[PDB]
Amino acid sequence: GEIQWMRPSKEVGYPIINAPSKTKLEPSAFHYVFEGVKEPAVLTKNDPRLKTDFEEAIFSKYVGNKITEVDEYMKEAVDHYAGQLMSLDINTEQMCLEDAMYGTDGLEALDLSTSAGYPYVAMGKKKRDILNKQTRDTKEMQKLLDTYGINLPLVTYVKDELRSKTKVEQGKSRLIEASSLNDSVAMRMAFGNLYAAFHKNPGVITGSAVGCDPDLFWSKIPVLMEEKLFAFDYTGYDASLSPAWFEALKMVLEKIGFGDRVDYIDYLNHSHHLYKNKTYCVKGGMPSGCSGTSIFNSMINNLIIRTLLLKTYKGIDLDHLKMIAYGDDVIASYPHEVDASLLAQSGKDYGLTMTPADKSATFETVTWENVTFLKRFFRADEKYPFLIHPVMPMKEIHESIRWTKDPRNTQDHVRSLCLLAWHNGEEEYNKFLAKIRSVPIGRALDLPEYSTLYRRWLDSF
RNA sequence: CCAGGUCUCUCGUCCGG
RNA sequence: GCCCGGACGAGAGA
Ligand SMILES: [Zn+2]
Repeated sequence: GEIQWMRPSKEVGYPIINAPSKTKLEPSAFHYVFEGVKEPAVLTKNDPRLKTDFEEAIFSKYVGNKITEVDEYMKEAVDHYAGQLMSLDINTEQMCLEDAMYGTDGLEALDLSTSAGYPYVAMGKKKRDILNKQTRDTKEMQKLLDTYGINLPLVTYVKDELRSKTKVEQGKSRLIEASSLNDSVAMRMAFGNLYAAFHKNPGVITGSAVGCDPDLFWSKIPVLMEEKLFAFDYTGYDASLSPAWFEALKMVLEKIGFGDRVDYIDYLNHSHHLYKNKTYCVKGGMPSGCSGTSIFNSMINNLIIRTLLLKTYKGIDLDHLKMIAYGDDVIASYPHEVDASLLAQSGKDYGLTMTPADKSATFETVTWENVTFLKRFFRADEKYPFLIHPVMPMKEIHESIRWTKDPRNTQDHVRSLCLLAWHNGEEEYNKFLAKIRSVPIGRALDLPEYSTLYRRWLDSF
């Protein structure tokens, strides 16, 4: 992606939208019980912690575009992935306005608790004003579509979230692009049946994990994988996606029968944004805050990996690639070992910056022991070897527990961390509780015991 | 007094069949 | 007891 121009939106007709400047994150009752290095991200330029210019930092992600042409390997990747999706029999029809707004089998309603975006946000208009889940009233929405159309500008906000130390000093705050309610609805009418088919079929056919529940899905994954794992990280995945990758995406869409809506992807490519007193325009790339980005990113990952294997290994048989992506995250396999250092090499030629998995300094063999997906490791149950624990390391959980956005949520927050934590084993878990229970508020909390959780997990199969 | 996207999963609360 | 569903809130993950 690349910025094409900035300029006081006042000089191009667009309103000024100002985001809050204060973090909602505050130290927990557990802030000193557990160790941690993360702190709330920089939300403004006038932030003390900064050791470099903010706006330079937060926009520096738009690294340019290597390719624009879909070459022979990408094309073969497209044909192969599309053929896979074809086996699912994806309903290619538009989704009616009512289901695109209110949800259907495999697709959740629009989120009524979030912003309606432009221009409703300058009009003080809210999703709740327009939508009614009880009546599923489409009349008002239809009128707003008629009135304001689609392809509206996105509103840029900095994400209020925890960030490591260097990322706070370095101003590496992440940006949110608030999609318009009109565009979310139009995207869902166009692609809802695609979204639903993905959500209903996490696994190696979709090559997507959207819709999976790790506690159960972790047991299916090793069985789905071929003998030899491989994996790697991308640096700035979304930003490094060149136009060629979207064309390839539109090609997959045409092939599976959505050919008549591929213009939507184009719109996703040339986007206008409002940040405070300014307005910019980006050509290339796909705003994280648009409908479907999670699916599209995962689909592109599938293309990317097929492409690199074709380029790197002559005569590789894609039918024996088994991979599952969640956006840019991925666990992949092949009956014979594939070298991620060699894949990362070929990736350069497509504008992809690939590095060893899990921030390793070097590319090393990926094994069931070091492999991670969705931040969780894979560990067979001691008692029942076929049942696999998604193991999230405690470090992450300790970071989370040290902060709250509203202490009235402490119980739910800590309970939820517990459901993540216990997979580390009874000993690590019981220590977690002891530490929680080492302060009075922790002793007022109702927390599940290991054996209750373990039994619940066994029973869930 | 509010403000801050798209999704998935899960848990909790409340309410139902 | 066990299923199935809804509304709202939260957490994590991408
Ligand atoms: Zn433009």
